[PDB]
Amino acid sequence: AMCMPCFTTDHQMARKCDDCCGGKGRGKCKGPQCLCR
Repeated sequence: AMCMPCFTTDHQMARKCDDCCGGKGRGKCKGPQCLCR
């Protein structure tokens, strides 16, 4: 499912999740999974 992991230890996890998912607002960190909308 996940584009990539979300690690809380990575303070830029939301930026990285958006990058994975194509840009601003496109990725959500849901616990340990980055999910694209």
